[PDB]
Amino acid sequence: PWKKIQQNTFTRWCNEHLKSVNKRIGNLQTDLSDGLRLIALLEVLSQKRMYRKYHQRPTFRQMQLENVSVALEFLDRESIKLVSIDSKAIVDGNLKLILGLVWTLILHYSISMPVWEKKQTPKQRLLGWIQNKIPYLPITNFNQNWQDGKALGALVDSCAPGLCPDWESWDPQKPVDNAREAMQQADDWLGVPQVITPEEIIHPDVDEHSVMTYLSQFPKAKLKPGAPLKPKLNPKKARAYGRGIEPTGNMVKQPAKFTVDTISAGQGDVMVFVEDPEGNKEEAQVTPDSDKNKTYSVEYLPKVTGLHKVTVLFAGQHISKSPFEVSV
Repeated sequence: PWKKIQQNTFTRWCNEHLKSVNKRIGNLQTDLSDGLRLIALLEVLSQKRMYRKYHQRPTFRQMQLENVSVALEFLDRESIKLVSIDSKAIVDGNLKLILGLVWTLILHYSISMPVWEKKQTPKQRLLGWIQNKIPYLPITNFNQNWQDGKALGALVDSCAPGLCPDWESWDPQKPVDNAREAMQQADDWLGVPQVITPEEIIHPDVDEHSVMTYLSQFPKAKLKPGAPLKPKLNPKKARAYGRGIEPTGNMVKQPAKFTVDTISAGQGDVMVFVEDPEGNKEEAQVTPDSDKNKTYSVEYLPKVTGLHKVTVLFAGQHISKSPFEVSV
């Protein structure tokens, strides 16, 4: 069960790399046996070519042993220690050991070696990077924390705010739907392949290794252009209108009033300050027009003639077209 999901995930991980050289693994237990796909995988990961020649068409066990020998020799030279792995283990399809070999490659190339943006183990390093992205959830493991699918939503939206903006509101009783939504968005717009499936990652018997294999891809993730980002917080969705922010009309020593709409701007408070021609900055009176605070009435009193600059902020950030130039 934990090993079934692991086999699938490790297989998909191998395939994402092999795709670059037009190869693929159907069954991990058998398809590394002749050494050809193993060699190819190692070349992609290490970005080096095999220095020793090998059999291009191994048709019997002896030739397969000799091919794997080259691969294992290469691994020893790269200083990638292997846990109880000999040539026959691979050729004769010892699944538990073959899984160990793949994990060794995942751990080294996907988690340990890469540079991301202490005396730490790779696992601790990844856990720390993930936790830094998901500040509002206690991320202490690679199993139970991901079961309701919301953590995935948080991670993806954090990498590109607007992909899963409402993750915190997702129904926790719909784990598969949540995970699918988050993982498909990451796939489409962050380039993170679903080396594990939504159904697998939330499975109770899921293994930490399978989960780590998937999440290890996020540090390298990059946002594709044209991504349909609809961030929860969007100050630029907030808009101001009314005489008070129109370039002309406002009379000196007469109340200047306008409105601020924040219905689509998300969560935050409105703050407005006015700079007069002298440089004096005064805070304007802001008042909600109702219990739902969808709009705000703003009022200030221009006291001298000349150019006034009205800064309107939502969540501490300029709204659309702020600051507004107002001549008195």
